[PDB]
Amino acid sequence: VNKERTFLAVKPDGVARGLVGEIIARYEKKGFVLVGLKQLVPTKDLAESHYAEHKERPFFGGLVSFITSGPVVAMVFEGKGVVASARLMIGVTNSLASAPGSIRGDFGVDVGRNIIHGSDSVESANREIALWFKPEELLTEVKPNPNLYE
Amino acid sequence: VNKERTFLAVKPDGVARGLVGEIIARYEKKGFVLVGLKQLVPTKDLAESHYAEHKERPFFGGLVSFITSGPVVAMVFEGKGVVASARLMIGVTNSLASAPGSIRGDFGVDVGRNIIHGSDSVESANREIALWFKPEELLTEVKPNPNLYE
Amino acid sequence: VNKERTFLAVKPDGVARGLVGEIIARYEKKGFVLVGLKQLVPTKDLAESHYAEHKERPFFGGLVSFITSGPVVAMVFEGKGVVASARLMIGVTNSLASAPGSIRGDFGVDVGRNIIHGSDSVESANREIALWFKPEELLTEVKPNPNLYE
Amino acid sequence: VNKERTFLAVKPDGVARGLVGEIIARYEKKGFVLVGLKQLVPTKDLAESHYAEHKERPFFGGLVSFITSGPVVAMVFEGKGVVASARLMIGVTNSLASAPGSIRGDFGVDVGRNIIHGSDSVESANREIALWFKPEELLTEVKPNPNLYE
Amino acid sequence: VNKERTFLAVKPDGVARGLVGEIIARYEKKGFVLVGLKQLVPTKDLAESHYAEHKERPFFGGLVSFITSGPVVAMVFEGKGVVASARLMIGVTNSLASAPGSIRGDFGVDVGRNIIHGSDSVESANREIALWFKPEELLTEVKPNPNLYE
Amino acid sequence: VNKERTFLAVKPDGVARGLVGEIIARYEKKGFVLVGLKQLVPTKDLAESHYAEHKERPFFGGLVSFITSGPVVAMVFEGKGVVASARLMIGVTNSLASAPGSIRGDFGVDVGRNIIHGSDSVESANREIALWFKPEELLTEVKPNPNLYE
Repeated sequence: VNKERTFLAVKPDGVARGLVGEIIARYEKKGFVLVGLKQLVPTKDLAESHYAEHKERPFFGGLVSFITSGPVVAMVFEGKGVVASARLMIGVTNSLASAPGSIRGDFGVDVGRNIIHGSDSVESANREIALWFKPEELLTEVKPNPNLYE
Repeated sequence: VNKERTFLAVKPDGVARGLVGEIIARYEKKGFVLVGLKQLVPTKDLAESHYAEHKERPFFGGLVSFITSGPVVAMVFEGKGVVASARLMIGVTNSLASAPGSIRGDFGVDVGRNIIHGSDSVESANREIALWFKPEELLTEVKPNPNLYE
Repeated sequence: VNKERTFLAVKPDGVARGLVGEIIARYEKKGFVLVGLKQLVPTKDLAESHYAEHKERPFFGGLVSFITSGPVVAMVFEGKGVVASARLMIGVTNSLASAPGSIRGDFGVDVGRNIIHGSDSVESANREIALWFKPEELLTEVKPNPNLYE
Repeated sequence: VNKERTFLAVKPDGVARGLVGEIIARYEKKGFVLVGLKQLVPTKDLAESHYAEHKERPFFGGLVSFITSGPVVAMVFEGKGVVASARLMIGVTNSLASAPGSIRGDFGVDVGRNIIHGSDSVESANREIALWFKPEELLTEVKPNPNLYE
Repeated sequence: VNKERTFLAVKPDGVARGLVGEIIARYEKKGFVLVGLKQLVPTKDLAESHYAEHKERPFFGGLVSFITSGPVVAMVFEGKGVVASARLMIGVTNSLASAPGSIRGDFGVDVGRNIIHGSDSVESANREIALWFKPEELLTEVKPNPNLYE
Repeated sequence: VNKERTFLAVKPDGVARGLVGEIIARYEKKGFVLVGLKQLVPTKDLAESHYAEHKERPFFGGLVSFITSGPVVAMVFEGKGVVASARLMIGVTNSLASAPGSIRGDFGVDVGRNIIHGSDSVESANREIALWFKPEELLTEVKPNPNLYE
């Protein structure tokens, strides 16, 4: 169903390298509808909440430090298989091995600084969406382009 | 001084035609720093507040109706002469006469549906900025690219 | 009214320099609806018909020779003030003085080889449209994006 | 040999979403020479002819309905291994799984509405070319850029 | 005549902001032929030689300091009225007032840091060309695209 | 380590088809720092030196002939895993099979004329770098964007 939403965050390096317009534009071209969008500086607890899955790991500290070291542009897109696609569009973990055409393959070069975040599954998606956005901030009446779906 | 901020809003047609990424990207290229960003559906009073200057006019009703007829992506950019430039980048009132290269000249075709809004002066800028964004939502520590200014 | 159509032809140099996709795309972005499109090699009489206005001139011969020296991609776009805009988008006669952002200013460099043709007035438009296209070849039910016009 | 031609059609959604210029431009960049180009609304029999291979299938009806539900921009490109490449450029059947960089991966999101058609083999290519274009409509003297081939 | 050459230098900010590919590409699109290209860090005397015209001025010191504060990508393009056009493409002195579409209007924001240099006249052009490049470094057999000139 | 450099050369067809700006720009986006850049016409011995690895082969003659048949824009980029990435960005040997998004997949169509050269390994990289550039021509103080690496 085309009511699937995912959560993506242009991390501090993406924002600070001026990649915001490029990234949103890529998903708008693909056809996905922007449902929520806000630039914010993540707070310690939000970051720790977001990188929960790694809190038992050594490199969790970094995660959190960075994500809160500067503004992040958070957004939620909706469309058929959006969670799946978005990842495809974003690339692999290591920017260097991400293929040309993908967000990280085109602009990425490190793994720590890999510009963007995308929920890895529909489950992490709904956890992430609700975690960063208040229901108030999300669109309801989406209504996607009718030339997009059969 | 490069602490000048302006207010721009991608109106409903711009957002609905997928022009969001293009527009933000244009200002990021130019060098301006994104200080505030949020997609929202304007409310009657906010719209009436925003199109105040025309409330005594007949065509004020339209203004308000439209601006609230769909999501709008509001944003505030900061940089040297940002208010002046942004307008230059956006084009004239009539999209048709806006020159190629400008936002409205490239994508615009009507005047009513002219994709974007930009504060017309630094005064309307500060009124508009504070009107659409809560201080909480705006960056403080801007820190612009050092290759931008002498 | 937004039922105005104009006639544009990517001349042989434009086609041969691979400018076809760029040009059509520019008008599609602007919002104009493609009503007729066909690649053809103009014939002597069609060319002489098209450059009629100059048949009494010395440099009419050239005009005709060139326009028929290779394939030309002819097309008709429709939209509010399309005839006016299209010219604005295309640039001036001398490519060199056409401004950056315009078709000829971006890719043009000579005046003889100035990539594209655009009807100069709505009158020459209807003469040109009917001259290059058979009514069969033109769309009827245009139906332009509703986010384009108020 | 570089006299290989393929047939591609920007279906109704591609045309109606303004993807025409983008698509032609992509093949012009790659180096392929545009041999035939025309926008037309396919007719029932032409569509049924084109989707012949599926006439015994249930979902043949859809195929035909759609392809004729709006204008289609048909074109024929020629170049070394054009049939093979074009497909590579266009993407897989499911837009969602088409990779970033490909036509369907960049702009596609459904499978039914997958923007473009490309002959699947050189055989279907020649059947498709001759089916949509009259020999009159196709270039003869192609003459491709000499910096393209050894 | 189309044997006119001009001299352009992407100053340190342009190079350091990653504008090199964009700028060269813009002139290649326009049709001009790249005759000389080299990245170098200007030396005091070369810079003082280049900003000679201002040596009697107070702000000559800055000029020189900057131009040598980092690598510069120097290049010479040739084409009909190249000196005139290039300037048109580059924009005015103040990036902020340069129009959208122009190099400085699109990416520029200060006047001191205005990304690029272009000879202001054909005279300063030949002085600048010979000053930064050794004849060895410049192409001789230019041979421009035949679809560029009548 | 991010002090890895590779050597790339836009061969004669790439340069002559106006692909120079596009290619440099792609690597600048990815984040790599331009360390050396110069347009030159390779000489017989330099070409024979460069295509040494094939001198015992029949098709070595071609290699050499071509590479010296016109100007080549040589350059050296530096960054984390630059040698690996650059190849990924450039594509496979056969342009036709290179994937969309890659340099050769987007603009390439033959194998002989495949636009660009990239050192195939870090070893061939250092041999190639030193072979085409004099140490004088290469940057020392690279200093890459701090938003690129962790």
